[PDB]
Amino acid sequence: GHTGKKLMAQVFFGPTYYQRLRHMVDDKIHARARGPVQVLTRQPVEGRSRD
DNA sequence: CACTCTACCGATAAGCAGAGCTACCTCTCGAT
Repeated sequence: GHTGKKLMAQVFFGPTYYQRLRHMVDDKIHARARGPVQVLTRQPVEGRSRD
């Protein structure tokens, strides 16, 4: 596509049935600087959903 | 001086109970 030149190799090409799986990156991405701690250990809490 | 007859510590298993069982991560759901 960049040059319009043919590819030296031919490409296996055609329809195939593909699935959209439940795993999406913006449901997983997570970062923590500081945030909440456990009352008993004062160590950071567990889980994306709790910071 | 040839006998048993019992108090020893070996060396046996011998039976047992418990101690342990990859790393990190996601989400939903129920009970207190």
